[PDB]
Amino acid sequence: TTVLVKNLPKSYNQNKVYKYFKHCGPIIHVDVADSLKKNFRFARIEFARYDGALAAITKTHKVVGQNEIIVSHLTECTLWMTNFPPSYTQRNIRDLLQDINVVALSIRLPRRFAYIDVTSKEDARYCVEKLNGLKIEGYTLVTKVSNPLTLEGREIMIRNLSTELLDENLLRESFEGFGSIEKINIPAGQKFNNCCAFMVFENKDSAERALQMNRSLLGNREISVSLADKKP
Amino acid sequence: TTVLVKNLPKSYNQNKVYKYFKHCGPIIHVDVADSLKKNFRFARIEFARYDGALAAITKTHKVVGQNEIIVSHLTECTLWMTNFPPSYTQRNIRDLLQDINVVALSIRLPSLRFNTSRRFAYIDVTSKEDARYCVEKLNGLKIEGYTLVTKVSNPLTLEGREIMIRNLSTELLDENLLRESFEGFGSIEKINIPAGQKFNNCCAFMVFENKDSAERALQMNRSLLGNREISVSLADKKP
Amino acid sequence: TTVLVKNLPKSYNQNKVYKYFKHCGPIIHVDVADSLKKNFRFARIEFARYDGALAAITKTHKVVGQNEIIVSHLTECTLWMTNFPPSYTQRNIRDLLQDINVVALSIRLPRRFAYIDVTSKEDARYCVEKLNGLKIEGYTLVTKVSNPLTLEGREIMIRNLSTELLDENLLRESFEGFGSIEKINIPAGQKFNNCCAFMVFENKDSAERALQMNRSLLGNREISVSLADKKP
Amino acid sequence: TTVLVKNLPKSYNQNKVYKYFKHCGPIIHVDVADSLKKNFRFARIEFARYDGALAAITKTHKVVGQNEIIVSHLTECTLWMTNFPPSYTQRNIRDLLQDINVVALSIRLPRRFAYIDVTSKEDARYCVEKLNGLKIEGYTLVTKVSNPLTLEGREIMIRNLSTELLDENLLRESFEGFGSIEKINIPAGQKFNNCCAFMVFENKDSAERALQMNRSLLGNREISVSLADKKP
Repeated sequence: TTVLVKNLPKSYNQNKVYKYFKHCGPIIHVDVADSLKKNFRFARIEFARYDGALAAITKTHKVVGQNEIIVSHLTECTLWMTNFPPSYTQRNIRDLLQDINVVALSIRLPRRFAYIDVTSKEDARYCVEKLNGLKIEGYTLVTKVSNPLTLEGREIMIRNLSTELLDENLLRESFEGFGSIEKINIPAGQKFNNCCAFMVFENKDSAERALQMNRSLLGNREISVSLADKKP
Repeated sequence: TTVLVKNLPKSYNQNKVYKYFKHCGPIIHVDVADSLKKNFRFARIEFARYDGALAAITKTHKVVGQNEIIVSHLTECTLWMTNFPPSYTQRNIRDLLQDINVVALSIRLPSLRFNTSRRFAYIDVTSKEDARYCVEKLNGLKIEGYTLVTKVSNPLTLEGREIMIRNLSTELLDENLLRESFEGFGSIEKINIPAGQKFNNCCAFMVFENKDSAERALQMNRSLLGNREISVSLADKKP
Repeated sequence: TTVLVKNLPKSYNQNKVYKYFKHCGPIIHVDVADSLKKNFRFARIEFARYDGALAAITKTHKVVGQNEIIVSHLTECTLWMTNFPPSYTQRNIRDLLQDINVVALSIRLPRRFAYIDVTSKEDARYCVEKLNGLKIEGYTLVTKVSNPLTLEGREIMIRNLSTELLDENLLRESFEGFGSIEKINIPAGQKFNNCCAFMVFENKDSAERALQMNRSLLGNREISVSLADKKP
Repeated sequence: TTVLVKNLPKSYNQNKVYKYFKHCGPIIHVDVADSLKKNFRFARIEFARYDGALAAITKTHKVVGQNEIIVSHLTECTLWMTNFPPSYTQRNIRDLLQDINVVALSIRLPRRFAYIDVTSKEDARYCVEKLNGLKIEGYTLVTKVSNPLTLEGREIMIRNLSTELLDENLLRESFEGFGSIEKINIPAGQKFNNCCAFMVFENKDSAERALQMNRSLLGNREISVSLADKKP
C-alpha cells in the first residue's frame, strides 16, 4: 500500500507527483523529499488498497523530465524515535537525519514519539545505530527500527513496585503515553517492595517504547521494566 | 533459497528430512530442531537454487508420518552472537536460547578444536519475532565475566561496512597490527590510514566485506589495544 | 572549615543552634535537618575561621536539653547532582534522598547543578551509588561525590570536532555552564572530522560535570569528551 | 598506620628504606616504586603501631642523600580492581596504571581481584575513572576506590530468582568469591519468577564487587543484583 519513488526531477512538488500518479486510485498521503546531493527528488506515496499501489509499480523505469524513475514497495524503512526535547519540531528531526547523511522521506509527530520513513532498509538500521543514545539538551535520544505485526514482544514486566504503586490506574496513566494498552495484569494478593505487574500493549513498538520506564522514578521507587518471558 | 519445515514427526533426523526433500532440487544444508514442548521437530533446508525452495513449499499441508507439516520461506530469522566463554559449545548456545523459550533452528560455530580468535556463532530461529526477541533478551548478558553481544543479521554501498578507529598513538598506527587486531571479526576489504598524522588523535578507517563483520568489530570500542583505549564507531556515510 | 552537630533536641530551631554556638566565632551559615526517624536534629555550621570550628568541637559530648551532642569536622560528605528536571526545587531533591533514607544536611541550588551535604561519608557514596543514572521525566540523573582541591582531573579533551566547531567562543558558551573555565586550548593548524580541543576547568568537579557533554550533539556532530591524559 | 614517603633517591631499595625508618617503630611491610620519569622513588611503609607511623611523619622534609623527602599518612589511596583476564599478573596490572601515567605503589594479587595502592587521592579517583569499563580480551574491567569502615553498603538484594535458584547453598557458592559472607537471608515461603534473597557481606568492598552479578546468568536465569535500601 506504500510506494517509494526514486530519481524525479528536482523541480517536483507534492502536486506534480500527485498529478502524475492520480490514475492509480485513491491516495491518502503524498510526501516529497530532496535527495542527498539535492540534484533529484524522492517521493513517498501511500495508497488506498494493495492494487492501488501495484499500479504505481507498473510505472517503474519510466522517463519523467529527463530522469528515468524507479518505483518500488516501501518496505522495512520505518523507525520510531523518542525522548527528544519537547521544543523539537519536525525540522529538528530532519536536521538530525541530515547530520548523518540520511534522507527523511516522511516524519509524523503528534511522552511523545515520532515515526520516520527513510529511503532504504540500510538507512533505517544505520540511523538507529548512529543516533540511539545521542544526548540533546540533557535528553538521551531513543530510537529503534519499527517492529511490524504472539504476546511475544508486546508484554512487559514491571518490578520493584511498593504496595502503594500496585495500582491499576497509576500504571495505566504512567504507561499510556507509549501506545495503546490492551491489558494490565496484577497478580493476586502481593500483600519487600518486590511487587510486580504485567502490561500487554497492542503493538510491539509500544512495548519497546515502554522499556524507557526501566531505571525510572515512579512515585518514590526506582522501577524495573523488561520484556516478559514468553509462555512455555 | 532456505526453507522452514514445521511439525515434523518427533523422530525425524537430518537423513529422513533429506530423503523426503531431495527430490525438490539440490540441497545444500539440512538442520533439524526440537520444538519447545518436544512433541515435534522443525527443520531448516537450504537449497542450491530458488526453485528447489519453491518445490519444497509445494509440500506444505502434506502428511509426513502422522503429522501435517507446514513449509515456508525462511527470511530475516538470522542472528549472530559472540563474546561468549571460549569453552562454550553449540549445546551451551542452544541452552541459552532455551532459557528464553526460543527454538534454535541451527547454530553454526567454529569448533573448540580451532580455538578461533574473536569467535562468533550464526544462529537461525523459527520466526522474525524470535530473532528480535532473542537479541533483546540476551544482549549484555554476563556469562563468566564476558558481556554477551548479539545482533540480528544485516544482509547485503560502504554504508555499515566501514568503521573509524580513533585515539590511536603513532606506534599503534600500523596496518599489520590493525589487520591482526580486527581480522577475527570477519573479512577485511581495505585498511585506510590517512597520511600526515605522525596528540594521540590518530585514526584509521577499516572497510569490511559485509556489515555484520563491521558490526562485530564495534566490540573494539572502549577496549585496550597495545597501551591505549581505542574508540570504534561506524564511519559517517559519504554525501 | 565546617562542623557537623549530631543529636540536638528536635525542638532545636536554626536560631537556637546559632545562639548556642555564636560564642565560637563569626558564623557564615547554619543549616538544620531532621533525623530519619525525626527524633533528634543535625546541624551544619560553617565558620569564618578554623579555630571557630575547633571551638565548636570542644562543645562535643556537652549536654544540650537532655541530649548529649556530638560535634566533628564535616569532611567528605559533599556531592553534586545535575540533569534533574528544570521544574525541580530544593524540596524535590530532599524527597529523592528521603526515598533512599538519607538525610540532606543542606542543599544549595543556584545547566543547573546542586551541591548537597549529608551526615556521613558512607551516605555520600551510597547516595551516588543509588541515584546516578536514575531516569526522572526522561532526564537521566547525574551524581558524583565532590572532589576536593595539578591539571589532573580538571582537564578535558573534546574530540570528533569539525573545522566549523573548532571555535574558542562556541566551546566557551557550550561549557561555561559546568563551572569556571581557566583555559581553552585549541592546537594550531588542525584545519576527516576528527579535531580536538583541550579545556581546563578551575576545579575538578566542573571537569567531571563537563563529561556529560560526551556523546552529545554539538551543533551538528556527536562530540566525545573525556578526562585528558596526564602529562608524564 | 601506613605511611607514604616521596622523593627518596632513585637508588633506594626497600632495604635502605627500612634502615632509615627502623628507629620509628616496628615495621610490617616495605614497598618501593619508581617515580613516573624514574628520577626518584616512592615508598609505602606499614608500621605495626600508630605511633610508629606518627614518628615517621616527623621525618618529612628531611634530606636523605640529596633529596628532600616528604612523609605523610597514606590515606584513601586504595582501589580494588577485578574482571581482568585470568592470565593477568601483577606486572600486567602495573602496565595498566603505567598506560595512564599513574604510579602503582603496591599491588596485592592473590574471580580474583586485586588491591592497588597509589600515591595520591587524585590518582585513585583518576585511575578508576580511566580504567573502569575498559575491555581487555572481552572482559569488561571493574574498579572502584576502596570503601573503608552498619548494614549500609554491605547488603545486596538478589531478584529474578526461580524456585530452583532459591537455595542458601548455590547462593553461597556463587557469591563467596567476592569476599566473606556474613549472612544469607531468604524470606520464607516464596513457592512469579520474582523470588529474592538478601546477602550481607563483612565489608562494603565485597558487596560492591558482588554487584557484578547483576544482569548475569545464574543457572538458567538472568539475575538482578543491587544495594539493599537502608532500613527506615
